[PDB]
Amino acid sequence: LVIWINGDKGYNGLAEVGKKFEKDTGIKVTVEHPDKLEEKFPQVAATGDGPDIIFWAHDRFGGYAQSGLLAEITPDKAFQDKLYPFTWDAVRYNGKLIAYPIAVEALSLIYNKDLLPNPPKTWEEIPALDKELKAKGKSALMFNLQEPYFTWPLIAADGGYAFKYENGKYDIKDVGVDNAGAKAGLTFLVDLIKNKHMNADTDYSIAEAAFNKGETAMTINGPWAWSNIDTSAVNYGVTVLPTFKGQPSKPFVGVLSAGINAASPNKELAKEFLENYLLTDEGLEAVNKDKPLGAVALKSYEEELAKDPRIAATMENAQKGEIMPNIPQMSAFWYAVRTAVINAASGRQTVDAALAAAQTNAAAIAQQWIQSKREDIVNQMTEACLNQSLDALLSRDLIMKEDYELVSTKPTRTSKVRQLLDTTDIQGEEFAKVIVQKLKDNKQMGLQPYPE
Amino acid sequence: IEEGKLVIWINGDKGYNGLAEVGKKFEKDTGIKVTVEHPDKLEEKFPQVAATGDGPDIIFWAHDRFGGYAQSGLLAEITPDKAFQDKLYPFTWDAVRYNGKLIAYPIAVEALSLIYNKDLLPNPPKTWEEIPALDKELKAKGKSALMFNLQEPYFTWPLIAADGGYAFKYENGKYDIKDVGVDNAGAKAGLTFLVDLIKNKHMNADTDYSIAEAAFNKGETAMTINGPWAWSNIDTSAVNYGVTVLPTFKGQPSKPFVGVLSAGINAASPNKELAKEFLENYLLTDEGLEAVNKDKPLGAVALKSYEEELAKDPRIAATMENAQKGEIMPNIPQMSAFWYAVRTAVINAASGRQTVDAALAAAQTNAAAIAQQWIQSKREDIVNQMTEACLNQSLDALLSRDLIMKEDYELVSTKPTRTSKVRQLLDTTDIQGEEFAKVIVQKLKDNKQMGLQPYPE
Amino acid sequence: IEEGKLVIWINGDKGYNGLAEVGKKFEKDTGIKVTVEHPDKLEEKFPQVAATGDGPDIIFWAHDRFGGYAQSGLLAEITPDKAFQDKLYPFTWDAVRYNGKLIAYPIAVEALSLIYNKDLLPNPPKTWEEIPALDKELKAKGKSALMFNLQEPYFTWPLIAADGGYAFKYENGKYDIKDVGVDNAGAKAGLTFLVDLIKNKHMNADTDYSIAEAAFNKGETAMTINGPWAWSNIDTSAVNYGVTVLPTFKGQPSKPFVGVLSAGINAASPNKELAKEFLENYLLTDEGLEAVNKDKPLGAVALKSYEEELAKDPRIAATMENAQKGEIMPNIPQMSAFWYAVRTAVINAASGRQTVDAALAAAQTNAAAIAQQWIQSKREDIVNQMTEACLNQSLDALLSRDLIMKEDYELVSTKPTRTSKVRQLLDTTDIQGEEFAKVIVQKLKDNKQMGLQPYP
Amino acid sequence: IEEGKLVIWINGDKGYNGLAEVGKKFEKDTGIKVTVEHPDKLEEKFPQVAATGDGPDIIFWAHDRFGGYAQSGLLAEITPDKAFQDKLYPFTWDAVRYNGKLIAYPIAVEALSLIYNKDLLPNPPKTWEEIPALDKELKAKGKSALMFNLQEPYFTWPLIAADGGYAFKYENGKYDIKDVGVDNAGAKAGLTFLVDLIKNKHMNADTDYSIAEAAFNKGETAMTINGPWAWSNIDTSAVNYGVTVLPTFKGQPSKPFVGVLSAGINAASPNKELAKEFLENYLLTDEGLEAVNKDKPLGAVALKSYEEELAKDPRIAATMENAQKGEIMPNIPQMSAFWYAVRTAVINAASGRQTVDAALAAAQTNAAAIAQQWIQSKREDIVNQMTEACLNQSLDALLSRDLIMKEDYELVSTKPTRTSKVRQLLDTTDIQGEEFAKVIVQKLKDNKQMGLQPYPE
Repeated sequence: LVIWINGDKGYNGLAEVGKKFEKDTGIKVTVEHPDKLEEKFPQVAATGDGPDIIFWAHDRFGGYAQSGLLAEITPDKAFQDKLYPFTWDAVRYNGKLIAYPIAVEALSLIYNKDLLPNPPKTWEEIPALDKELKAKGKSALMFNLQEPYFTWPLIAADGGYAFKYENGKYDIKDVGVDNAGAKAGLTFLVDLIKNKHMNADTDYSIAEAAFNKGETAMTINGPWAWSNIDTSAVNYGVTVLPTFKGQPSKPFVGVLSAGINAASPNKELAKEFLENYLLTDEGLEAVNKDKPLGAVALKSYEEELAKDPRIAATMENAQKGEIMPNIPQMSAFWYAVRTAVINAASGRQTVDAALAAAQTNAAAIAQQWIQSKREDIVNQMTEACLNQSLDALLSRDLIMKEDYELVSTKPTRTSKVRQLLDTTDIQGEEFAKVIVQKLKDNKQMGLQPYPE
Repeated sequence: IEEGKLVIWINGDKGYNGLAEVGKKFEKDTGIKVTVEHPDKLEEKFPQVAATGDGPDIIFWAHDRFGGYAQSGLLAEITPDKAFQDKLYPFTWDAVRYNGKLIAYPIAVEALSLIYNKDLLPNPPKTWEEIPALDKELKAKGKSALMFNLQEPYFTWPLIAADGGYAFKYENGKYDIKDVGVDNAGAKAGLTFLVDLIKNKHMNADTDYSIAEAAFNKGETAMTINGPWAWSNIDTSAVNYGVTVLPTFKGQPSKPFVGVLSAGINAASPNKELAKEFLENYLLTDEGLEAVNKDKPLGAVALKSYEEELAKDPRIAATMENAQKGEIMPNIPQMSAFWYAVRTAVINAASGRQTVDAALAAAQTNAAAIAQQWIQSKREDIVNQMTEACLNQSLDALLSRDLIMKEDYELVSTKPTRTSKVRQLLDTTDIQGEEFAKVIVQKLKDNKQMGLQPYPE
Repeated sequence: IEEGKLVIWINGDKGYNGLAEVGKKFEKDTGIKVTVEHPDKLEEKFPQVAATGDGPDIIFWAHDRFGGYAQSGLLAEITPDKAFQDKLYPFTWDAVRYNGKLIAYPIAVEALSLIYNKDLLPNPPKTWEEIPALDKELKAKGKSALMFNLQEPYFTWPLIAADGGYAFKYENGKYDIKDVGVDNAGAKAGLTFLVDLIKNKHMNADTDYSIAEAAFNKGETAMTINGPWAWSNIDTSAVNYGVTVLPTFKGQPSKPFVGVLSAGINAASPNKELAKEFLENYLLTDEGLEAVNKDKPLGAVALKSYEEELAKDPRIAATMENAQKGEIMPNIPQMSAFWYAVRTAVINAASGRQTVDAALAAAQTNAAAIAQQWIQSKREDIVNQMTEACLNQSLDALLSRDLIMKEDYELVSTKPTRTSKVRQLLDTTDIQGEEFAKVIVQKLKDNKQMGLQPYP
Repeated sequence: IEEGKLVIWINGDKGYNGLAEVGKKFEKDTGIKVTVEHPDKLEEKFPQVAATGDGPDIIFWAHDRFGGYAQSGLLAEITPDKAFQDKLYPFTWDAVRYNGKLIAYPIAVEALSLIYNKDLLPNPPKTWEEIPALDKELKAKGKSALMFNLQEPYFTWPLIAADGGYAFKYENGKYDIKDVGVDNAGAKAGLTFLVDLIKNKHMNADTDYSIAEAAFNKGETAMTINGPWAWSNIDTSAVNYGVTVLPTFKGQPSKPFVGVLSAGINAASPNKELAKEFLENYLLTDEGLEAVNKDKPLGAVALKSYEEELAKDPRIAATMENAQKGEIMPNIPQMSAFWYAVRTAVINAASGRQTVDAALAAAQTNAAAIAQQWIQSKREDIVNQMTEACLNQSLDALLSRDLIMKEDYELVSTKPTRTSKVRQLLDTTDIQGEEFAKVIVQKLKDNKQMGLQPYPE
């Protein structure tokens, strides 16, 4: 068995669960923690190779499931009762369970009790608080601005959202990163950076190091981070995220899930490891001891963790927040918002411009419209429309030099358009808008209803 | 405590060496030796030591603490004859009357005044709102406008009460213990302005009494807020000064709490009749009061004959003008809780750990003291009726919220029995505040201790 | 680090807001903006950050840490002209001279003094031995005799050195790095007396700087031990106080270590010439020093012209009298090891985890730092010449004595090669202390690695 | 002062009402009215008022202060005929002889004695070393062993001198003013033992004369140390008491200083011949002395005829036995400096501000008084020769060491000229002690005032 799990989680703890599995049933386990395992998995598993079993938040899994990468798990309904019922809903894609829920996790405000005994319950008082701490040679807040997971709580607060819930399923066309609530949140984050309260290029390692050394009074982070703080022994508390414009911060709530690779031979060996070794009270605490899982999906072990007020704070944040969608659109949404946060923070773009760009990118209206009528476009695109698209795309630097030549050196106009539509999926949504414009310019009225 | 001798406890800021000379007159005349001591936190030391038995024969403090001592049975119920009651002012007797019983002898009325340096500032400000502006000008000449004790809430209260804050509402005859007004907009407005002065570098958050007096008496600041007692040290330094009315806030005047320095006799003393001779025939006389007043001013005295002289001095005229605009302290037992509730809110907001809205909201619940008094009302019932599970549930939950110290937790649990553990828990509820008490009353309601009578809400 | 601007690092207890005003004069005049920061553990943060590259342009600390920075190549070798060298005192230049090279600008000489409350105690004690008696009397009146910072060894050292303790012996010209005197009877006697005061409830084991100053400035204790910098806050509270000579122990006087607050320039800064203008022409002048001194006293300054004024003040006269009776700190790189070796011994003995004889015996070996430096002297030879058996024998024996953490052991053994494992072992020897190193040097001697040169 | 009438000054503890009756006999006979006053600090009031002119006609005090008044020209040089000199004892004349000149009339020899309660303690201790033990036993029965005036050094000196302390060494004929023995091991040993009694709760540091007499006369303590004058009040209370020899220390006996109560005439009085009639023919007679002695005992009188009767009383026999073992006070002007130097050292060591070694080392330099007398020897030269720089340097340095009060500094500097400023500085050097003088003599030597003659060392 080869297990892939994120580096910030308790991998050495999960390695000890593997050595128990090795000692008992004989099968050796290897727990690896490669970088960008969320992006490495869909590459390697699509061909065939990779890990037997993958550990990540439930949002990426429905995208893997639509791609046929994950094995459709079948735990018996006596086992389904041992885990919480809403954690199963997190890993249910089109009436099919695709991974085992391990633990619910959400972001919390983590504050230094010695530097700040009464922490702020509003974002609006943090600028003021920082000015006071600057006098004593410290800062108020410091957290990871690179990843959009951490900054999203602020963005969603006043009224931003990834995809609207249409009371039963998510509307893939109604994206809310553009709306005034979303602008207001990000504007405030940019303003903190502009007024020297925060620093635009602060990553996870900068943030944790600062708070754990006692150089800043507050950080925003999940359960996993608590392990390192205990070591440094900065007298700390975990509490509810500060409010913005009266309304509470809404962090996206992840369910750390374990899905089995569809291209693995060891499908039955993984189910023994998950159901009978990991998802047990002994197994989960071996992981939790190394680096906290959060509030676990296993009912029996959550009973103990609920007593700890840190988990009580984590669940209070998760209640006020909302659960991530598992749908395949989320991967596009995430790296669309990633850019908008980083550009606005560094000051290359404005907030209005950055989120307007991420609005179209997260939606993917053209890129999905092309995908919906894929074969029709291959058959119905004229050789003029192809060249018009190829010219206009090259004039806006949207095609690389290798990608342009790889398209045009195909034998036929049928195969060229195919190779063009292969690169539309790879090269983003602004790429697709050009082609859909040229298809509408040349009046390819055989393609069905157009976007707008 | 010792029979034969008198042991007097009085605050250090007052004229204790002057009162010591009244003792040497008593020693020379009637033979009984007198010892005047001035221990720190004598307001908090007295209810500890006198409850067991020992302590002073006679206690000198403002009248607000006395009704709390009286409800605790610590003070002797004094019986001066009605020929003597006419020698002191009638409203000063009302200050020391607890449930139709006189509990101490009124010595002097005292209230805070604006004390300004005439050389640095000949026309002092009549509004708080112009002090920020005035400070900026004095910063140019290497000085500051105002500087006073921010630690004690007595001094900062004038500003808080001005716009409409209050300790406990008067129900035209007695105080409503449930209607507390430290939370209201008037109270917020006052404290906000005090915080703003500190935030804009006009004042300094951690300024105590010794910092303030030293600064004004050396001529480093143009104004201070203080009572009569402070005038003695200012005369020595000879900073040409005047005492006047406190500045207005939002048009309305500052309302300082008015204290009546009272002398109560300890109920556990053998020398009850020896103290009454010392008070009525030696201290409360024109010779006796001026011996104290010479050392460090008493204020406007309760004795009619000696007030006649002190009324001529314009400093006392200023003190009484402030006291008129202000209002008299309640003597009720709730005040001790109110005071250290407001003490925290002022200090936290000043230092900038909490906001004003948060700090006063915390002090609102603490001053009201609903749980802490509910525990006190059914004290012995809770000792008998609390389960050993409820005890441990409370002890666990209190330790998880850092409400118990490490010494206090171990001192409770190392008691021999549950009856004694719960007793020791309820002993620390009175000491450790009101958020402490809310945990226990929650656990008593969780375990359904129906023996206990109606619950708070 | 940023070219254009100056970033100054100085300790929080000193007058940093005063030095900030010297920066605003520099900004107003020559245009270059100055930022005065005061981070915690700046003595330990500087060698980390400056070794890589970044950090402050200019560093303010006592001269003892500087020779360790200088041996590490962190400090820029300053070249003030000999017309400027005459403006400061000649012995203050000797304080900042490392191997015939001037490494920082001397700002001010500083030493500890007995600071007493005249109202509570008009005639202060001239012997340590009468303080237990004096405390019993003040306990009756609801106060204490003495109260000072027991955490830092700077403050408790005066007592330790008195009867005959010493950091490193002077061999009439240079310090003998192998002759350490924290173990000697004189040193034991001093620390024993400090422990006895704590054991008899006269002092409290976990009293830090903020506890001490607050107590004396509020008028809760009659005496404290502190430097010039503390006088500023006492004036504010206006506790009628005097500064005087430290009390004697066993007849001999207390010997405080004497610091020279020095300003060294970072070798990895682009603004080397901009700092020299700030130091020589703006800070080390009569206007500049008094702007700092007004905020929080520097002490007895190195600048001859401004010392002329400060010498008149009897507090400085008391400070210099203590400094005469004491002795000047070494600047050598061994001092950093000495200090945190004595820090532990003082705190353990005070809290009562160890005895004085045990605590100082531990600090004796640690301060000497014989194995850890011997490993460093033959570092690459040990990487090449250590057997894989000797590695595992060391790793086993170190783990059995709880000297390696669980993370550090696994990080060593998961290296690819035996060459890289030993490297990672010797990387952790520098971090993890001297008792760690004694195990490895024992195993290298057990396996007879007679290619390594003379042993200890 | 007034011509016609006599105004007598005598200490309050002595029999002043008895001496007033001798005045009414003088009034009835010769017509001149007499007024006997008893003002506080009359030892220190006399040299002030008599130096200008006014004061009493005749002064009653122990002979030690008189040679200081005589050197100051305050006392009239008396000339009793040698037929009258035989009526008083010859060694009492030596007590009042300053540089071969008789300066006052000797009235009575007085010395301290151990005065014990026979009912509480029938066999009194003959050693100081057993008093700690004796006190522990009496503490069980609710009483104390010893209690006496610790404020004045007269009473504690017996213990100090015992082992080998002394004021000024006798150089077989005159006293060596430079050889002072308050510092020596014998002196340290004595004071150490006195401090130890106070430290071990046997005695109380702040016990004055009124505390001591009241305690012994009420029967609250078993022993006191006091002179003859105190016996009058003890008889009234009728505590069955005995007077005996002072307890030994380290084997050697306690050496009390022996005073000769003397009556000197003011040099600035017009009634010099009227006082000599009052002294020789009315006071120093058998009728006159017993009128005083009846009110409050004089002691062992200087008048031979009346001592014959008083010698029969065993209390006087005990008093003389103490006086034999002790030694007679010097009359020299240095004694006034010695006394208030030792006064401080006793009080500081007793209260525990200083150690005994530190306190007596301070009093050693102060009693010797090298600078203060050097200033006095070249007083007018220093007024003329001190620069205005040296004045200000002294005034600055003296103020930095808290040696000048705030009133004294301003009173010097507000003089019109430098000649008058230095005069006012040297006026306060005599009042304010010897460490004050060392500063000025340092500054005079710093500025190189070579006009002034040889310097001290």
